[PDB]
Amino acid sequence: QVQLQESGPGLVKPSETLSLTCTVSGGSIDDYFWNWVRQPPGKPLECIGYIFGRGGGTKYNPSLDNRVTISTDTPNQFSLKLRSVTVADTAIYYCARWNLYDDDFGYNSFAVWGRGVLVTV
Amino acid sequence: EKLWVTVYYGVPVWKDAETTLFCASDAKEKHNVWATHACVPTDPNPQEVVLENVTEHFNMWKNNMVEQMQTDIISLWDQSLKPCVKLTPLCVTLNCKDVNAERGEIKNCSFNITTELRDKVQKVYALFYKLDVVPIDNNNTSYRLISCDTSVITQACPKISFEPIPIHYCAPAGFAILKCNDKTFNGKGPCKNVSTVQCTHGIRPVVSTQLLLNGSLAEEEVVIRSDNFTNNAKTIIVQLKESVEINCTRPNNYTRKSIRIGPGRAFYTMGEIIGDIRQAHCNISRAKWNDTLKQIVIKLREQFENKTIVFNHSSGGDPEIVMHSFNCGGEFFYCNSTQLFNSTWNNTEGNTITLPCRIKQIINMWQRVGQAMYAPPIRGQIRCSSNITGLLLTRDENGTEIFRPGGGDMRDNWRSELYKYKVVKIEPLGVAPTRCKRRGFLGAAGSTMGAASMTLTVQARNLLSLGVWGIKQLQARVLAVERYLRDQQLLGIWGCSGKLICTTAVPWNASWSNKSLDRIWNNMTWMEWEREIDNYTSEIYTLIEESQNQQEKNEQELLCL
Amino acid sequence: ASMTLTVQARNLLSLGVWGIKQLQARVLAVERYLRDQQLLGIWGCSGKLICTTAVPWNASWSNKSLDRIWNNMTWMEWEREIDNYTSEIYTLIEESQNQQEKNEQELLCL
Amino acid sequence: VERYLRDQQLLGIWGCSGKLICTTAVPWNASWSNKSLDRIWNNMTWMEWEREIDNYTSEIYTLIEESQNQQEKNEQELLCL
Amino acid sequence: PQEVVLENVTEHFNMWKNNMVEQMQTDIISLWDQSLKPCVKLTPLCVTLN
Amino acid sequence: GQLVQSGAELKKPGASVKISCKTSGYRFNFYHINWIRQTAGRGPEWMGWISPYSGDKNLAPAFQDRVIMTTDTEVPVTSFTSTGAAYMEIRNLKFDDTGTYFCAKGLLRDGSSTWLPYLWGQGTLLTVS
Amino acid sequence: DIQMTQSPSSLSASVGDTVTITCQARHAVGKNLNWYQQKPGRGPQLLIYMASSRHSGVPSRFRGSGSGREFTLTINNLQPEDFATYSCQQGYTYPWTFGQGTKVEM
Ligand SMILES: *[C@@H]1O[C@H](CO)[C@@H](O[C@@H]2O[C@H](CO)[C@@H](O[C@@H]3O[C@H](CO[C@H]4O[C@H](CO)[C@@H](O)[C@H](O)[C@@H]4O)[C@@H](O)[C@H](O[C@H]4O[C@H](CO)[C@@H](O)[C@H](O)[C@@H]4O)[C@@H]3O)[C@H](O)[C@H]2NC(C)=O)[C@H](O)[C@H]1NC(C)=O
Ligand SMILES: *[C@@H]1O[C@H](CO)[C@@H](O[C@@H]2O[C@H](CO)[C@@H](O)[C@H](O)[C@H]2NC(C)=O)[C@H](O)[C@H]1NC(C)=O
Ligand SMILES: *[C@@H]1O[C@H](CO)[C@@H](O[C@@H]2O[C@H](CO)[C@@H](O)[C@H](O)[C@H]2NC(C)=O)[C@H](O)[C@H]1NC(C)=O
Ligand SMILES: *[C@@H]1O[C@H](CO)[C@@H](O)[C@H](O)[C@H]1NC(C)=O
Ligand SMILES: *[C@@H]1O[C@H](CO)[C@@H](O)[C@H](O)[C@H]1NC(C)=O
Ligand SMILES: *[C@@H]1O[C@H](CO)[C@@H](O)[C@H](O)[C@H]1NC(C)=O
Ligand SMILES: *[C@@H]1O[C@H](CO)[C@@H](O)[C@H](O)[C@H]1NC(C)=O
Ligand SMILES: *[C@@H]1O[C@H](CO)[C@@H](O)[C@H](O)[C@H]1NC(C)=O
Ligand SMILES: *[C@@H]1O[C@H](CO)[C@@H](O)[C@H](O)[C@H]1NC(C)=O
Ligand SMILES: *[C@@H]1O[C@H](CO)[C@@H](O)[C@H](O)[C@H]1NC(C)=O
Ligand SMILES: *[C@@H]1O[C@H](CO)[C@@H](O)[C@H](O)[C@H]1NC(C)=O
Ligand SMILES: *[C@@H]1O[C@H](CO)[C@@H](O)[C@H](O)[C@H]1NC(C)=O
Ligand SMILES: *[C@@H]1O[C@H](CO)[C@@H](O)[C@H](O)[C@H]1NC(C)=O
Ligand SMILES: *[C@@H]1O[C@H](CO)[C@@H](O)[C@H](O)[C@H]1NC(C)=O
Ligand SMILES: *[C@@H]1O[C@H](CO)[C@@H](O)[C@H](O)[C@H]1NC(C)=O
Ligand SMILES: *[C@@H]1O[C@H](CO)[C@@H](O)[C@H](O)[C@H]1NC(C)=O
Ligand SMILES: *[C@@H]1O[C@H](CO)[C@@H](O)[C@H](O)[C@H]1NC(C)=O
Ligand SMILES: *[C@@H]1O[C@H](CO)[C@@H](O)[C@H](O)[C@H]1NC(C)=O
Repeated sequence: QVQLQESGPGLVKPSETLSLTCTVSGGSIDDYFWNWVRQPPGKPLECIGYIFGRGGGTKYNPSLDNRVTISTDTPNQFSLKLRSVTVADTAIYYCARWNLYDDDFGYNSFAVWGRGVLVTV
Repeated sequence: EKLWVTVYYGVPVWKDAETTLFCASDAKEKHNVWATHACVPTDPNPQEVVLENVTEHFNMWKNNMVEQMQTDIISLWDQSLKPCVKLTPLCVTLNCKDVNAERGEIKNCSFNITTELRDKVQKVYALFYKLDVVPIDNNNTSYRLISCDTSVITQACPKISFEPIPIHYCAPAGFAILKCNDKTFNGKGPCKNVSTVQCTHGIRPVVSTQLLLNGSLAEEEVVIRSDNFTNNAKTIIVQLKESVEINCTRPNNYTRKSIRIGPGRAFYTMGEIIGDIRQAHCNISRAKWNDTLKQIVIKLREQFENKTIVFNHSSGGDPEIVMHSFNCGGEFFYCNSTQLFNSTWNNTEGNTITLPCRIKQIINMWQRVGQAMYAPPIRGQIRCSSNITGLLLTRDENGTEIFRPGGGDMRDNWRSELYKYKVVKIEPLGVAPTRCKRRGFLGAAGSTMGAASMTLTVQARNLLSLGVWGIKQLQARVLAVERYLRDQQLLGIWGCSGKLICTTAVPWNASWSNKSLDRIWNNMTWMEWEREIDNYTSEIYTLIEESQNQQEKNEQELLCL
Repeated sequence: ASMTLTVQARNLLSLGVWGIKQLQARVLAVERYLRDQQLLGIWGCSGKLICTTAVPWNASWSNKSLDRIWNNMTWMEWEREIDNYTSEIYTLIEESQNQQEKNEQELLCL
Repeated sequence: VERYLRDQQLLGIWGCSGKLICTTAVPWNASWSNKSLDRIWNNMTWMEWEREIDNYTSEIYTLIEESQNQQEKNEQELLCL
Repeated sequence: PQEVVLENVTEHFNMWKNNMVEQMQTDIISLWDQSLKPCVKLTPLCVTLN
Repeated sequence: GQLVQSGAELKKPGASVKISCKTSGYRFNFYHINWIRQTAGRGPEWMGWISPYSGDKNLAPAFQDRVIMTTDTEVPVTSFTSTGAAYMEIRNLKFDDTGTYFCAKGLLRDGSSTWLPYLWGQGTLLTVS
Repeated sequence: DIQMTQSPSSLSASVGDTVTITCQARHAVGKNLNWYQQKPGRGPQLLIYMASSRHSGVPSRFRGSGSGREFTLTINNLQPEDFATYSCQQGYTYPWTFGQGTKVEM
């Protein structure tokens, strides 16, 4: 019954920093990769990045020229910061939970998805 | 006119089936990763009866032998690495600095090892390749091993050799291997020259991607094989007539230091640089590759019509996927195979192509995740001498076809070789009408009904009769004995205690086959007949059992009084 | 001895280190007995403890009279004496059976 | 498989491999059971009969196998000349 | 036991070459290793002792 | 099974001709293929049979030095059918050779009646004038 | 990155029919494939993980299988609640690329 809710502005102009916050309801943050992904209109879903646990190792989609920073703010909230946003970055942004362990359902898959927030430019 | 059912045991008939085959190794120990002990010694001389008049349909792309080889090689790889040291206490934060010379490819990494003595913390220095080392912070000096956080890293024992050895697969009792002896065979289709073999030719399980190294060559011309040829994203296996040669060298000389992990376990790592820091420059003769590309694009124009054909490099991305990957010398190479596919053909510098290559020690094999292998470094130069034997091409729009070096999982590295062989289950029992009442194996399979009914003896004689490989073999042998007892009980309940040919005296109905004996015992193979009476097999069998034995048994029970 | 050869026939069929081993032993025994039954079968001697085959004793194997082969010699001595030629005997029996069967009725009664 | 092979082998040595009911040359020894055919075939179940003559049954088995089949099977080979 | 004495037999018995012996050797080693395997290893006690 | 032959042809005396037979829907290798000619003034007669399996030939005694027979190699199209071809060439035409030449597929692979023609084509009209 | 494609880009189907969707990887991914379901107004739902294992609570009707670069999702006995956009994702290399998506229409 873990649920994820995205929040943030629905309109950001070009070249400032886009800030989103995913809040985890039901349960506290645990040792699963927490991932930001997006779906632009007419495009497949594109992974943006992920952070492990409550502060820890991160990784980011190499084909973004380091414009993305992800960090944990609260034991049940983490956040996405995407710099130098352009018009190509309009998309529905989702936060998702990626499992690391093969003893549970959804091994190596986004088992838990949030509703998703539409951000335009 | 007065025709009766007669049961024939030992018929040369077969149907497509999937089973587990026995691995056999050349007679010719080294602890080679694919264990010799698991596989039985090969027969000194194989037998290849040249089945005549048999035109079987082969299909490389639906062949259970390839998947069985994938499973078997994965199992042998895992079992060979089972008793080796597991690098659990080496995920420690590594303080790494660039080696003072390639540039940045080798990193001088310091780390604190806490051995099982548990009263010391030893600071140790070791060299790691850049590919196996990833940052963990905004500090430019702090790193960790690339895949040790989501996997258990098993160190390969240095005593295990990775040299290819030819491995045969031999049929178990009850099955047969049919080999296609054609010379221009296109993988999927009928084969006009078929033989039966107990074991396949020597197969080197060479592991590589984008390109097949060592193995057999085509006899007539370069052969291009694909399942559909138009869906795209289906490996276009290319087998060549003449072999180009991949001479490859790693110039750098290294020394292997050992670091204790526990009582009797050691982590083997890279000590220091001896000599200058050079690069691994694989050399391919440009002229020969020219000729090969010509002899391939001609065939591709023949198959895809006269379109412009462009050989592009693979799409960009991580080195493991994009770049070719040898298994030479016990060191895993990854070579930037871009200069080989950089040509537009349609319808001058240098004479040798130098491919740069990077060495990687931490690897994820068989496209698995959560498991990883560490290959310890080798002291001294490594000098390969391989042979170009095949290519794997994949397709991607102005009338130009874009071919790229692609491939797939290692199954496609063996469809290029096991394309002339099929596994078939033999069902020796059959029925035929007669007038009475109560060569080598399958050599007469293509012969008519008459003169194939005289050779059931050899088919009947030769058809029937530890660890993970052990349990699979036990299940196989028990299943074979089951099949044999199925046949023997069917013969017993039909009153054929021990008679390859046993007449029944059951009447031959005319709703099964209306053909006369001359047109049933000639003009047809056993295959066509078995197919013909397929639907009625159950009914006929019932009649052979119910209508007679019971009544004959009751009669004999009533004869002694 | 040739009268007591049916008591030596009802005793050919009786994880962990006592896991695979026992099952292997049972499958071994079964495989041997099935192979021997198959051997007797292909030769056409099914159901017979001793069977008589057309093959003529070439006499090169053992130029000894039946009074000395069947008396003065136990079966062990006979096996040692004729061990080398056994392959030839089996081959003769096989081919002879084959001829004795295909040419007998398999063609006349076809 | 082992049990079926055991039963078929036992039928084989007795010369009854292909018969559900097979008649042997052993005369019935009265010490095993001195009862008439009406006292056996219409009085007892197979369970009761089998329990009655167990050790005697082993004796019957060794007699059918040891002498009857072998004596009838060796004589034939010496009486075909 | 069902021992049966053999009459008129003379066989050449030779210990020091009996497969029985090395078979039981392999077996004792296998059982001992399998039995010990699940038990606790004593790597921690290698630390120096006063 | 179908046997298809080329069309009619007209030639002068002393010429030479080759006629081709194409086979579909049956295994060309298994059965013997033989040539029968319908004369205008005498009626039909037997030319000869060829066995592609060994390439063996047998001809009627009047035409040893007149006709030579050859055959193509079958190309499988499925497991139990194949397409193929045969050719018979006649040298030195006379007026008497005007007539209809037929192919025929043999009845049986083995037995007493393997030689006989069973399945026939449309016939090729050879005119010598 | 590893490019993923799927076929057909869209198909129509009624209630009770069987639907087959093929996902093709540009490079081999072993068995590390996941199948996701997307509906308007709702986040994506996981249907299959590791290319043949159904996620907990997924209806039995959904069947998915494959290996190497080739995988197929078969939906038997199409229900009115199963009309949604289906997509395939890899799991071997990061970023785990998704796919164009197939929309199932009435
Ligand atoms: C692949 O399939 C082809 C087609 O079926 C087989 O070739 C045929 O083989 C048969 C069997 O050999 C040939 O049979 C012909 O039989 C005649 C005599 O045999 C019959 O009569 C005797 C009684 O005398 C019976 O015992 C016997 O069962 C038969 O009923 C001969 O007249 C034929 O001989 C011809 O060829 C020889 C070749 O040296 C010449 O010397 C003769 O003059 C004559 O021309 C012949 O043997 C049959 O003709 C073959 N047909 C073809 C098209 O080749 C292949 O054998 C089969 N492959 C395999 C491995 O079985
Ligand atoms: C059909 O295949 C068989 C088996 O491969 C071929 O027979 C071989 O022919 C070569 C020719 O050099 C011989 O050296 C081998 O000894 C033969 N092998 C056997 C097992 O007999 C045969 O030539 C092929 N026939 C064709 C293509 O018509
Ligand atoms: C890896 O780094 C270590 C320490 O940074 C180097 O070890 C030193 O090597 C120098 C070479 O002149 C010696 O004088 C020092 O005594 C060594 N120090 C220690 C603490 O052992 C090592 O040489 C480096 N290796 C490479 C290949 O650059
Ligand atoms: C348990 O907690 C969950 C949190 O979402 C909530 O939905 C549910 O109603 C809770 N249980 C009860 C009995 O209220
Ligand atoms: C452990 O490694 C750190 C790395 O900063 C180093 O400072 C420290 O001296 C090491 N400790 C020991 C006991 O070797
Ligand atoms: C090849 O793929 C195409 C894709 O449209 C398909 O239509 C065709 O049937 C396939 N052919 C074969 C022989 O599988
Ligand atoms: C490695 O040592 C050999 C010794 O013969 C030498 O030829 C070679 O150049 C050395 N490698 C390098 C990179 O210097
Ligand atoms: C490869 O070619 C380069 C070209 O400079 C040469 O230096 C090197 O020795 C060659 N290596 C081999 C193994 O032939
Ligand atoms: C590869 O090495 C072999 C070793 O015998 C040598 O003969 C050959 O010339 C080398 N090839 C190239 C292209 O340098
Ligand atoms: C394919 O090759 C052409 C030149 O033939 C080149 O322009 C293009 O970038 C290549 N495409 C790739 C690498 O995707
Ligand atoms: C291979 O070398 C070429 C040289 O231009 C370079 O562009 C390319 O990125 C290299 N490929 C890889 C996979 O590193
Ligand atoms: C491909 O060929 C073109 C034209 O010769 C050349 O400019 C380019 O550098 C080549 N690519 C590589 C990777 O060398
Ligand atoms: C063959 O290689 C030469 C250099 O050795 C090069 O100039 C030429 O373009 C190549 N051939 C073709 C057909 O491209
Ligand atoms: C490689 O090719 C050469 C060409 O002469 C040949 O002699 C050699 O046997 C080949 N090696 C293998 C392993 O096939
Ligand atoms: C022999 O079989 C072929 C293949 O079906 C058939 O055309 C032919 O008529 C058969 N012969 C007879 C005599 O029926
Ligand atoms: C036998 O069953 C098959 C099943 O595909 C069918 O096609 C065929 O017509 C049946 N033949 C009979 C009843 O003769
Ligand atoms: C009797 O047996 C002995 C020992 O086997 C042998 O040496 C001797 O020659 C035999 N005598 C005859 C007459 O066969
Ligand atoms: C019938 O069976 C019973 C039960 O054992 C026995 O006591 C009785 O004597 C039997 N009768 C006859 C006539 O055999």
